[PDB]
Amino acid sequence: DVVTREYTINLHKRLHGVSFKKRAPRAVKEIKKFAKLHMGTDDVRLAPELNQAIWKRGVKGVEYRLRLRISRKRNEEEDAKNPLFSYVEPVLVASAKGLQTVVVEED
Amino acid sequence: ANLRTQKRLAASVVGVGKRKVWLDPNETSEIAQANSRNAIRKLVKNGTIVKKAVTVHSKSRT
Amino acid sequence: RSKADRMAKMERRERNRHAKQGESDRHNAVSLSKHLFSGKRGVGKTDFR
Amino acid sequence: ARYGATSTNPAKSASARGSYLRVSFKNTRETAQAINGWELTKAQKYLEQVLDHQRAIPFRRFNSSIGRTAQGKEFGVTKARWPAKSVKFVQGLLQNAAANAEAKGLDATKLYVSHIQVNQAPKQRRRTYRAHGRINKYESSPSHIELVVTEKEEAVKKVVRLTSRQRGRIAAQKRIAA
RNA sequence: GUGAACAGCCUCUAGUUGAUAGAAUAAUGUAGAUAAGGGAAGUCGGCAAAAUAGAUCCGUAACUUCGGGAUAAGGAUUGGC
RNA sequence: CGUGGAGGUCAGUGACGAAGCCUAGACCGUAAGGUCGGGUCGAACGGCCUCUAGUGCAGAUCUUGGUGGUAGUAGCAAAUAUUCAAAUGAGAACUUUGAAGACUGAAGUGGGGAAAGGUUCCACGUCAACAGCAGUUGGACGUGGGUUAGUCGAUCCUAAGA
RNA sequence: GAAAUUGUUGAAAGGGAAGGGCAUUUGAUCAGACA
Repeated sequence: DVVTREYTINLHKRLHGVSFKKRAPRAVKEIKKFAKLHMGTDDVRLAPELNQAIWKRGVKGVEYRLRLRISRKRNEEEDAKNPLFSYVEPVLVASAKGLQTVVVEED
Repeated sequence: ANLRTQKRLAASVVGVGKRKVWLDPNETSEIAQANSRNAIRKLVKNGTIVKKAVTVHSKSRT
Repeated sequence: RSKADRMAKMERRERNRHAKQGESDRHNAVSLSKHLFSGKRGVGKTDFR
Repeated sequence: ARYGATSTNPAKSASARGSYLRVSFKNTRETAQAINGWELTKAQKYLEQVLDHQRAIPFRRFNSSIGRTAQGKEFGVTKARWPAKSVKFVQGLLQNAAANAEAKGLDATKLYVSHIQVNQAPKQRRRTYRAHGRINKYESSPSHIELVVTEKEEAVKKVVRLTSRQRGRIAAQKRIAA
C-alpha cells in the first residue's frame, strides 16, 4: 500500500552516550530500525543523498533532528523479502524544529 | 566487472594520479571492453573519463 | 581430457588434507627440536627471555 | 550405500548423504539431534527460524562454557546457541531428501526424518606459530552427514506347561463355579 | 602555515582506507585523567605524579686551577586593534 | 603351553571358501592356552615325531606412527574509521565503479635505486587448498605474453691486500 | 581394514568417583538330555 509520509526523527535521544568513532555508523542503523517501526518492512533502502546528510559533520557531529521522507513501494518478482520495501530520502528544510508528521499527497 | 586495470591505465594516459580519474557507473560495459591505451584516449575525449581538477588550497588567510 | 582432468582431482586429495597450499609445499616438521628440550636452567643467564 | 544401523522399511524411504563437509563437528552433532524424529515439514520451517534468531538449537553434549539464553526454555535447557553455518548445510540435505522422495513417488505430508547421523571426517592439518619458535597445530574438524526420511505407518498364544497337581486345581474349580 | 626549527599540530601533489566483525557497558584489569580540607603523617626510600619551562628586561652566592660556578637563586611582563 | 623357519609323516584341510579379524554364543584344562558355532573376507594352512632361533611385554622421563580428555574453551583488543546505492554473482561487513568521511602530511603509508630474492611484473581463464573471519578478489592455482644500447654499467687501471 | 577414539539405535544403572571378591534374587540368554 504505497503511502509516502514526512517524519521528524530525534537523533539526539538515540545517540546519547555513543562512542565518538561509532556515532555516524550507528545513526544509520537507527533509521533502518526507525523505518521498520512505521512502515513495517525489513529491507529499507537509504539514498546516497541521505548518507551525505548524516556524515556531514564527521563521525561525531551527527545532527540532532532530521526531516525524513519514507516511501513504501512495490517490490519486484523473485525477491525473497515480500513485495513491499521502504525507501528513505531526505527533504531539505530551513529548520528541523516545528514540524510534525505529514502525509505527502500522490499524483 | 573488475576495472582496476582501466583505473590504473587512464591514470598513465592523462598523466594524473589514480585518485583523480573518474569512470562513470552508467557506462560499466563500455569501459570494460577497453583493454588498451589506444581505446582509453578515445574513451577520454568523448566524455566518459574526465580529469577532476585540483583540490583547492587557498592562500587568502595567509 | 575429462578422463585426465578428473585424475588431477583424484591425485590432489592427499595434499589437501595436510593443508599444503601448493604441490610445492614440502616444509618438513622436525620431530623434536633441540632448543626446546635439551637444557637445565638455573640461577644465571638463561636460554631466552 | 552402507548407512548406519536402521530399523525401517527400505521401500518407502528416501535418503541423502554429505561427505567431507567442512563444518565444525560439534555444531553439527547438536543441530542433528535437535531435528531427530520430527515431522519433515515442521523441521524445515524450524531451521528457517533458527537463522532469524527466533528459535535456538539446544546444546546437550558439546556444551561446556556456552553462554546462556532464554530461548532454550522450550526444550528445558538454559544453554542454547544458533549455529548458522551448520544449518545451511543440514537443511540443504533435507531439500535433497525431499527431492529424492518425489522421484520414488512418496507422500509429502506423511514423511518424517527417522534416522540422522553425523560423525568425524579426516581432519585438516594446518599449522600456526606460537611463542619461542614453537610450532603447534591449528586444524579443522569436518564431518560426514547422512539422513533417512520415512513415511508414517498407521499401526502399532504361547503354550504353557503345568504340573498334574496344578492341573487338578483348575479342573476342581471349573466343576464348582457356575 | 604557525615557530628559533627538517620540532609538534593542520593542509596541497602522490598513495592507502588494509589490521575478524555485530550487539550491550557487571566486577577486575591495561592505557589516560580530575578531586573538598591537610601536604610525605605513606614508604626500604618523595617510587610515581604534581610543580617549573619559550621569550625580553632587572638581578645573581659560597667557592675557584681565575677559564668557570650560571638558565645559579630570585623578580616584573606577554593578547587584540 | 605358545610363535617364526627345517627334515619327516598323515596319499592331512581348502574357491562348495584357506589364513586374518570381530563375537555379555558353546565346551575342555587349576593355568599358560586349545577346540567349535555365527558374521566378515578371498587363497593358501594345519595335527603328531623330531631340529633350529633375531621366540612371548604394561612400565625403561622407552622408540616410530596414531587418537583423546582439557575444549567449541583460551583467544583472534598496538598502528584514530568507516558508511549508502548500483553492477557482477547461487551467494557480498570484505570484489569493481560512483557518492561521502578520514588518515600518512615532503626525516611520508610518496617517487626511484644498492645487497638480497628469481618471474612475484602484465593479460586471459578461474577457487578444492592457502590468505588463523569471509571471498566473486590476490604476491594463490592454470595457460601464455614481456627485458632490445658505439654513449648507462661490467669489461680496463690500481688501493689495503691475494 | 584390529585397538585407542567417535556417531546413531537398543538394553541398564546413577544422592560427593568408578571398577573388584564371595553368595543369591531379578531380567535377558544358552548348549546338553531322556527315545
